[PDB]
Amino acid sequence: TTPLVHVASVEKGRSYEDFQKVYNAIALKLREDDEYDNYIGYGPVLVRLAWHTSGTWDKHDNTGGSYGGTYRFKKEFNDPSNAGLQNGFKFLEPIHKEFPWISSGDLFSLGGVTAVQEMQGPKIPWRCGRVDTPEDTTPDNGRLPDADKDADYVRTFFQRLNMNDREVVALMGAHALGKTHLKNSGYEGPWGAANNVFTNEFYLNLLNEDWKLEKNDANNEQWDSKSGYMMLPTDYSLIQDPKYLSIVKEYANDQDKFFKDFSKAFEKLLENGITFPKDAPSPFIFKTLEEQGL
Amino acid sequence: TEFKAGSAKKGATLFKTRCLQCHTVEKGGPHKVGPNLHGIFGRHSGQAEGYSYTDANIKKNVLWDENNMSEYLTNPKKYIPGTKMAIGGLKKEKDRNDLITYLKKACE
Ligand code: HEC
Ligand code: ZNH
Repeated sequence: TTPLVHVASVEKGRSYEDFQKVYNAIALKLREDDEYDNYIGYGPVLVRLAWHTSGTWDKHDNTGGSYGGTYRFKKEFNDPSNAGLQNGFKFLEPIHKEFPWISSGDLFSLGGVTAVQEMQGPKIPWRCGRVDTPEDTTPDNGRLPDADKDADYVRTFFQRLNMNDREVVALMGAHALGKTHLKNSGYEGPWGAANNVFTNEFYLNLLNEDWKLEKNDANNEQWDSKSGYMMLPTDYSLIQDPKYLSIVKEYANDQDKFFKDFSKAFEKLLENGITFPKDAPSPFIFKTLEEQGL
Repeated sequence: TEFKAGSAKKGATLFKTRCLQCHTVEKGGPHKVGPNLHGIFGRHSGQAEGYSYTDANIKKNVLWDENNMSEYLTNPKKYIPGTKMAIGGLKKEKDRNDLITYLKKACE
């Protein structure tokens, strides 16, 4: 009976520099329209988009994932937990009418890779080959995780995406970016002070601050600090759980180890469900705007 | 200048209560959590000897003059992303002016 094998097909007659030029377009628009959400920019919400299209994967029967580019269809688009991402799509739309050949998923995922790299983060290897799949293979709402839970949930949830202790602690550090909007998910505030620069801030804040529990304007509970920051119950669960605590402590002292673990773990997430032929190109590592002259 | 100048006696108790716990100002003074702030002004970021800075503090390389110094103290992690200086920051301009006045005289 077996699940669906999604075989990766490179877009007709394209290679490295075609995709590098798609990077530079999202990167140029990232820096020029950096007024957004009170000067944070579009960077954080694009990585959140590359995660919400990828985190709909279930390993048992390989359904969902980044491949099909199924965020474009109403059902996935209007998912309650997928709130605010619309602006992330709105951003990528004028660049999708500049390159109509690239797949929706291939572009969505590329958006996150280019967002993190431009935000001075690790260079993440990226692969092409995602193909647009029809409306009936659109995943149904609720697949994404729930913020108000603990250590056991995050562990068992992430088992579905084939992520381990080391990998989920590496993927959560993307929370050093942007903020939680109350209009979108019922939680308010940033996880740190540097919202648009990818650092190991998330962990340093997790262990060096004094955290207290409180209720917000949409009556959900959250952990808050005196310095004005916040952590979700799923974020504070990383230091309650003794197995997760060691990995948080490790990434706190050495940023380079975190940077290497995140790229491995982020790429894997965006490559989940995809089965690459061995006549497929070796992963592309793109050059940032700073290295490419700008 | 842009930042004016305050009371250095009020800057002494702002340092003693909000900065001493990690920094020492004296010549040849010991680094504890944070570096020894002697001759910090006029000196580039991340250059006091025998201290292990986070790569963020060294690749920022700004010359500490009392202006960028006030932009730092108001929110350290926004100014130098990834800095391990575990502080919220001084949000009032007189507290900043009172403290940097003291720091510029104590760090000479
Ligand atoms: C400990 C909990 C700290 C307190 C209190 C304050 N600072 Fe700090 N400071 C600390 C560290 C760990 C570091 C190094 C950060 C890194 O990323 O490597 C610093 C650094 C500074 C610097 C820069 C030094 C340089 O560029 O050579 C300055 C100017 C500085 N700190 C000032 C400062 C002031 C005046 C404070 C009190 C209000 C203050 N810091 C407190 C740790 C801690
Ligand atoms: C457990 C698990 C988890 C959870 C629960 C979560 C959750 C969440 C939430 C709630 C939010 C908010 C929204 C709004 O707007 O308000 C977010 C955001 C978010 N997110 Zn995260 N996450 C997670 C994971 C994650 C990961 C894994 C990643 C990647 C990689 C991320 C990234 C993110 C980002 C970056 C953001 C930000 C955005 C902005 O700010 O714009 N994330 N997120």
